[PDB]
Formats: sequence, C-alpha cells, structure tokens
Amino acid sequence: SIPVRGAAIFNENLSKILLVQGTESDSWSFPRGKISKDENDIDCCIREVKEEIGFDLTDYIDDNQFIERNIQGKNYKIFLISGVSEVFNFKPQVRNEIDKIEWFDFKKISKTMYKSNIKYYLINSMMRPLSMWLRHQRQIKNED
Ligand SMILES: [Mg+2]
Repeated sequence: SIPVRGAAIFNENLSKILLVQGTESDSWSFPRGKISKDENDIDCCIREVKEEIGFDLTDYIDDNQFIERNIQGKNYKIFLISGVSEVFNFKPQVRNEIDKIEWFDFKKISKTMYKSNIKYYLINSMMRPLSMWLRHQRQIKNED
C-alpha cells in the first residue's frame, strides 16, 4: 500500500475543480500517483500531476495546504491549489492512462453527489474539508 499524492485544483474564481478520468475506470478523481521511492510528498505530487495533466504545480503548491485520508489501506495526501487558468491546454504526458480532463462546477457536484449518473472517487469522502477550505479562501481575501 504505497502512499499516493495528488492535487485538488481550483480555477481563478474558485468555482470549478479540475478532475481526471482514467482509461480503465469511469470514476472522476484528482490527478495523482504513487510515491516513487526516494522522494518527498511535494515532488511526488508535482511529478504525477504534470504527467497526468501537463501542468507544473511548482509555484502553486503549499506544503501546509492539503487533505490527508486513509482509504482502503492507502494513505492519500491531496494538496489544495487555487488560481489555475481554465483555458490552459491540459493534456497528459504519459500514454494510455488519462482518458478525460474536465472542469467541474464544484457547487453542482456537492448538490448532485450521490444523485447523478456520474461516478467519483476520493472527492466524495473529502467534500466537507474541501468546501471549508473554499470558505476560508473567501474569508482571507481582504488580507492580500
Ligand atoms: Mg503516475
């Protein structure tokens, strides 16, 4: 049960989240991947997200901003990212792994969770701290 690191990526106005669908499942989830030995959490996340969506998180990632969950034996650590351009040309840099990359209206997801024909993984067990984090992001706007 090697740990997995990935990112929850929100757009400029914090209304949409970027999710990926693999080629062997119809579930939507965060871009992510297994720790490749002799590497820390941040480098793993940067490498894996770049492989899966072609975007380099180096200047965006904050080692203090993450959600951690143990799920079916595996440790997942999902870093929280805001301000990413919606019109960036996302595309995978590895073969046969990622089928689709799409922005989702985060409010709609929360409203239609276990009610749509759409399957999710990880994000459904993280809805609360995610929306708490977004709330917090608005509360601090005047601090900048
Ligand atoms: Mg990978």
